[PDB]
Amino acid sequence: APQMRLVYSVRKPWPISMTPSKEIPLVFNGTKLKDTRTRANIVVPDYWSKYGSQTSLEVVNAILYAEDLKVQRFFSTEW
Amino acid sequence: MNLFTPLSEINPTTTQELLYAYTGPAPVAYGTRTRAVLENIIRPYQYFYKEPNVQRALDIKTGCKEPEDINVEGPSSGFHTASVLKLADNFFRKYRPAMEKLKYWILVKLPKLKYAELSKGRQTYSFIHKRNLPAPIALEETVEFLEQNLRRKIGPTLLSYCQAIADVMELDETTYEYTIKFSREELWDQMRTLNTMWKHLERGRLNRRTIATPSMLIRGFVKIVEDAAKEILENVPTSGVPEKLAKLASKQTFHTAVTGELSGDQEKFNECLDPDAMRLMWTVFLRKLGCPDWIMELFNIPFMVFKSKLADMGEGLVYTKGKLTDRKPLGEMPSEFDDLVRNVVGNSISCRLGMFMGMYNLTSTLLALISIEREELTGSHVESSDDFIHFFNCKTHEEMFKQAETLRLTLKLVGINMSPSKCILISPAGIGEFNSKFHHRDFVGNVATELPALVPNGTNPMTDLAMGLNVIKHSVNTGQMNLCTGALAMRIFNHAYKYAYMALGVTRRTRFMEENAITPLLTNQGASPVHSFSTMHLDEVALRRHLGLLDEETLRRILNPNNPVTEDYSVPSCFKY
Amino acid sequence: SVGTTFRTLLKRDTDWDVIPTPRVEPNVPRIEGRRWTQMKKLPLLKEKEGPPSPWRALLLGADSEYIVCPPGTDQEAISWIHSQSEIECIRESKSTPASVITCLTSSLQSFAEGNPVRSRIHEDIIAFGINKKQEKKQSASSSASGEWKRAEYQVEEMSLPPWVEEEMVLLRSDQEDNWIELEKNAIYTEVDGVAEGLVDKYIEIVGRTKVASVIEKWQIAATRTFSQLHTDRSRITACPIITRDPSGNCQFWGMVLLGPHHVKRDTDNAPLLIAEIMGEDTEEKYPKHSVFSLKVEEKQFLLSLKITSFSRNKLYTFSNIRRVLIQPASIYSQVVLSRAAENNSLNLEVNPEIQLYLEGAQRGMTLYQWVRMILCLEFLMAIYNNPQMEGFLANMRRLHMSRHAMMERRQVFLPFGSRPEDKVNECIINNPIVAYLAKGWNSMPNVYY
RNA sequence: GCAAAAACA
Repeated sequence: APQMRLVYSVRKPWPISMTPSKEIPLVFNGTKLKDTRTRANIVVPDYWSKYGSQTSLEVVNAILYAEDLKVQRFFSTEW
Repeated sequence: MNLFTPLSEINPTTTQELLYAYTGPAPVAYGTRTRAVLENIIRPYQYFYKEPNVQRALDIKTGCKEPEDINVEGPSSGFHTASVLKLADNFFRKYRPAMEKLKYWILVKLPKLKYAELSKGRQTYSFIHKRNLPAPIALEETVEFLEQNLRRKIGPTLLSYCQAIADVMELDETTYEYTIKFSREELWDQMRTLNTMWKHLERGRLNRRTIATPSMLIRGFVKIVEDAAKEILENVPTSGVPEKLAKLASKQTFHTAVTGELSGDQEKFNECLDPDAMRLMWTVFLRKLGCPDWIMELFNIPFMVFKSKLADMGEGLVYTKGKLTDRKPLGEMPSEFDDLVRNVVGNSISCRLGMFMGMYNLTSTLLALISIEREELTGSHVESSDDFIHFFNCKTHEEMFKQAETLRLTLKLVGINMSPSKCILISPAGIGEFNSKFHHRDFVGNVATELPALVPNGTNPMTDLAMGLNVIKHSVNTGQMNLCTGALAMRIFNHAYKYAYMALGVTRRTRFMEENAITPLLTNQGASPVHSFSTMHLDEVALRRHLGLLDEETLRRILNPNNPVTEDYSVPSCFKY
Repeated sequence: SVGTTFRTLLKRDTDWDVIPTPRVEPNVPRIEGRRWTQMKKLPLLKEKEGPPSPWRALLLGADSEYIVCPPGTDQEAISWIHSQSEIECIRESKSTPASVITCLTSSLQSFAEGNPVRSRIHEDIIAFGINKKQEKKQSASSSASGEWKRAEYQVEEMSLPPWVEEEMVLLRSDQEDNWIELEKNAIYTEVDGVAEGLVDKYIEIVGRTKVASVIEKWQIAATRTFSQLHTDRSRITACPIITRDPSGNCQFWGMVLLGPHHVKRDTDNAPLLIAEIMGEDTEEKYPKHSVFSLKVEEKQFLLSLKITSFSRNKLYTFSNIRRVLIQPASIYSQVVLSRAAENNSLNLEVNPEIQLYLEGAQRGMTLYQWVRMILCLEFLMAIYNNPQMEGFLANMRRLHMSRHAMMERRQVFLPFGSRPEDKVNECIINNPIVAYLAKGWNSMPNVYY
């Protein structure tokens, strides 16, 4: 039952085992991000969510494919 | 209890779902399993004869017995050879397409099966390290041992593994690599040894049970025979594996007739069966359909191995001098299991006739299905493990009496022994019970043994949310849950999901969003939920950009393939840590 | 293929050969069998007799009250409680010595200073079972006498407690607050809106009740205790139980102290010292609790201290206790749909009269009060989940089915040696709620016309 | 003390 450990795992120091990267700062606004594979804090994905690298719109559309078609069949039907 | 029994505006059948100890700690077993294992072993030897004589039944190597010796007022262990032959022939008379399809299986793609997928098995006990190890490393160790003893590479096909085992066990002296040596007697003892273990997360009865697991060198045979059981059970209408209960209860009998329902369980379903009757069943069916002699050996070896089982006796019985407590193995000091002392083989014990949990759950069902097939038994029967339901259609009550009596006798013939106190018969049909499904009039009520977890699985936020949503969807589709229950469950799951990822209250992550001027945009981040009751199969990032709650810039930021961290219909994302 | 020694090696433990070829003629024998029997009187559940079974659970239940504290954080409330109160013992129990209060006051102060975890003190020694295994083993070795015999464990049979009905009627006390805060989901279609409205109406028909507050308190206590279990420690951890009313104030239900809890496996028992606020005290109901007087702002309270130890499985299970709300709502939901099935016109404000047997009389009662009944009894069953409960309940499902069948005018048939009453009885030993359900079933009529 | 088949402490 791994679900009994998530509470610790989320609260575990350096929850994420990070692939070694360079664009992610060691410390951002008085807060450690990575453990210089290396480990990373829980706030790193949220940091990437706003101050991370972007990609092509076509790549995004390809990645989100096979998940939208249900959305525009659910929102284009009459009940 | 009177609170659980309504009389107006609703019937007790629907509220019988309340007769379940949900949201409570499931019992967990402590200490030694020796007493339970010894009781499991000793029960079949105490029911072979009408008069209880354990010692006389210890030398019995075959559960073949006589009708006069069968106990009709209590449990009876054993079988009648001619009865098994006739019942197997009767079952062979009907259900021709299923037998034709298993012939297709055996002659087309049964050898196509491999041994790599056996890695998907349950925990094993390695016979070299003498330790409980997972299935994959056990399989690698087994194939390494086979290739270093057989002097040739093991083919991918499972039949290659079977021939490899058959050839390697004839090499007398064997060694693994350390340099752990073995002998022929040691290999046979490892074949005979069964690994008992407490059943965890078991609900439904006061007394705990012990489940067995076999060695990895016999799991191939047991899984191929279980597979044959599967593709003979999937295409017979009287099996318990599919909606069979609903379609069977959809019968509309004519008024000038009486239809009744029996719902029953089994007392000692794994302490009254001899593998020899199973052998005879398999051999008769396979011979009458046209299997060769090598198929005979291939499908009869697992029972050869099981008839000499050496299930471990846990860690020993419990003895107290004063306030002290010690675990003394059987035979060191006299106890209530002295009769089995002569059967003690080291840390194991010999048990020629018997059964254990976790071995054969579908071929026992096949034995029940062949048993129910008679001439006067003009009813419809559904079987699943230790539970059964039968529907009798006839004209007069005494016909019901004789049919049910001969059904009970026929089940006792092979050693099934349906529970006298757990079989309930109602002579007018309409309200039945089977497995976890009830039936009142025409409506059927599915009840889940376990409530939905309503908690993230722990892998990562989006996958856990997807699994929870899929679990809720599965629960509501089966009828176990409805609109209000589904919405309440998804609200509870949302609360647990938010709490588990520091999306509630004030914490380090919340301070991270606050100081960095990062407003929440996702459910795990702390934003308002977007999933509705009808949105069970919709993705997390979906329905957010469609409603305008997400901007494409942050979507490019998170959905960037060049991100340091990267059925589950979850889109890859940066938060999939 | 078949080997040489393979053949005999397989022979030794089977009378037949590897490939069985019996010479007996296949036939079905005729065996005389016992007589099918039919029943008139429903089984009467035998009632165990003896001392009444005391209360045993993670928390107190209906006797759970809270102290009102000025708005602020957990630390401010704990500091206010510690600095504006004095403790004197009222009732002393040998199971929970008075000295453990020194532990609690040691934590209330320490948590008030930003130290949720504090160093060990002497009174902690007998507070969490520290070095108790060594004590017991050495004492038994020194006092060992006689000769080894079988363990022969037994469980004492205890009768129905007198406090079960007061519990069952006290969980229904009306409350000024909703005590349930669940985030509303989005609505996009009509059926989803109907489901959300049903869940709402459920919330404010079962929210302003004492049982909802008790469930919330249990959830908070179990969650806070479980959040501090994984981190292996050797120092006492403090987990206050404080909620927030919808007016800004603080509600102090109690406080649980977690010992060293050097846990290894998934089922080890972490020690706990639980202090809670009571409304009334009872001798035979809390024999293992120590009762102290609490004075806050010329206001009287009772503080119950209990020494216990629970596994991580039980604490995690009770951390998700809110799921107990699912079972009653279903009924209500079904009833609502039932009314829909009557007219295809849903209302959301239907209160049909449900007819039940109360004190041996067939009488009607409101749907909302019945749903409160159900929620309270489900909570009581959930907090008292033991193998006796599950065995009795599973074996009682069959009797419930038979009773329903007799209500709808059908005959039930039983085998010769059929005694379902025994297979329902063997699970009735000392469980209070099991005995309560047994008494409730027995009070109902047994012969139906 | 917690459990329930001798476990933890």
